[PDB]
Amino acid sequence: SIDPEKLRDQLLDAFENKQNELKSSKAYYDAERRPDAIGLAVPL
Amino acid sequence: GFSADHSQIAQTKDTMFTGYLDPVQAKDYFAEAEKTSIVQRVAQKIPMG
Amino acid sequence: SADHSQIAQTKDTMFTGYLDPVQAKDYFAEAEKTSIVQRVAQKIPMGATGIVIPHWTGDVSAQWIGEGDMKPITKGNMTKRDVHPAKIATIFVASAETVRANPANYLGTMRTKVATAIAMAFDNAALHGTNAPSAFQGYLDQSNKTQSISPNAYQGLGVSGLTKLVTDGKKWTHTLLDDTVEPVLNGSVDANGRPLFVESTYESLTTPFREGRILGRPTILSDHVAEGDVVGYAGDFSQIIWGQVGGLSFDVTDQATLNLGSQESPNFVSLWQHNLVAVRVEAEYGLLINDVNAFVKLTFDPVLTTYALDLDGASAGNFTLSLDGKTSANIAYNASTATVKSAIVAIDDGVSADDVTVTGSAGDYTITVPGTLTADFSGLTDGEGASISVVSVG
Repeated sequence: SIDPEKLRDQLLDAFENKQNELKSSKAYYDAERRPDAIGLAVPL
Repeated sequence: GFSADHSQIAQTKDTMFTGYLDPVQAKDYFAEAEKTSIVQRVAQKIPMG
Repeated sequence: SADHSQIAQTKDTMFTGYLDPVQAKDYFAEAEKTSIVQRVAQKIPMGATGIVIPHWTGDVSAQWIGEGDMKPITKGNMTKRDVHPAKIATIFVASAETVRANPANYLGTMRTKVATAIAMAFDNAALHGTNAPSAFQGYLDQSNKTQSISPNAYQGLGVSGLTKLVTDGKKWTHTLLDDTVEPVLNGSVDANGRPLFVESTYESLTTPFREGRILGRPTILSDHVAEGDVVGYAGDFSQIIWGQVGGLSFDVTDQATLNLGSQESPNFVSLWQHNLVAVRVEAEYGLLINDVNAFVKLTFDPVLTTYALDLDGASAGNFTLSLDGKTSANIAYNASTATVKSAIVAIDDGVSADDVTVTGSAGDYTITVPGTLTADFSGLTDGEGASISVVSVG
């Protein structure tokens, strides 16, 4: 068996770290300010 | 008893039978089980790179 | 890289003629030398553990008795001897593009050449003992017996040589001969000058030179059996056993590191960084000769024999030398070089003070003599571990 209140917290921390990958894919399908898109010749 | 390789009697201890009647290899009946981390059991795991 | 190095193949001088109208394989190279002992000794199963050979030995016996005489008691006996394998190995190295090119099929040819060298090293270790690993027990030249065959082979083998075996109670089952023996068989003649070993009008090759038997015993021929002054053997080849733990086991790398120098003074080269391929080869033979005295060495004309006599640790009593079975008077372990010479020439037959030679200090003698020499050390009252061996032709 496994502790379900442990599983709650353990999976919740697994999910909440995973979301950071997903933000890097969201930022292409809707246009966030990607850092690599900035055209370097434009003055600051 | 009689001498370690007596001149008139055959015995299990005689030099003549070395390489026969060898003791059998057993398992370790006193295998102390491996220790394992307590810190990795109590502390909260996080992802890493 | 380290171009034209003695230790690696790199488009060195050899490949100056390559990838042009070169004349095939050449018409002059001899075939690869086969092993010899591997076709006359029985192959015995060998594990990486080595093996134990048991042996009976006990002089168990019975007695005649009268009626009502109480019956005697007896005990048998046994003993054991161990045999171990030993490794033989080599490495060879070439530039990776040399391996892609494979000029003159060199990386293929090399695998045949190392196999021949490894086979030859086993036969040299068995016959003459030249570099034998400490695990090999006995070699054929270590025999205390010799025979000449020069005037004709028939008297040499079938009469004199066989006498020197059966007098020791050891039998003759095979004979092994080098190609250089062919003139003394072709020259083996009766008093009229007819050859013994070939029939009239002389078309056929001489009988033993077709691997025909001599006086019942098979003949084994070779192109490389001869060494020093010995041209072949006669004896009980059932007394030899050999094994091989596994095959020649070629292995290869583009990525390891080699020491081109020595353990005492290294010279490392990376195979990866200099872009070289290396091949690793090993085999794991093993050998036992039950009794090296069971063989007559054959010699192309008469020779002396020389022996090392070892009395290490001898501290009390006397030792007895014997020539062709005739015992000397006993000798002290502390006796002079000239005392030993005077004792051996005091054997009642054939010996002389001008043909026999003795050299070295007390207890460490070297004896040079026209015959088979044997020793009894049982008159040493303390300091066992004394020994005798042949060491060369005289």
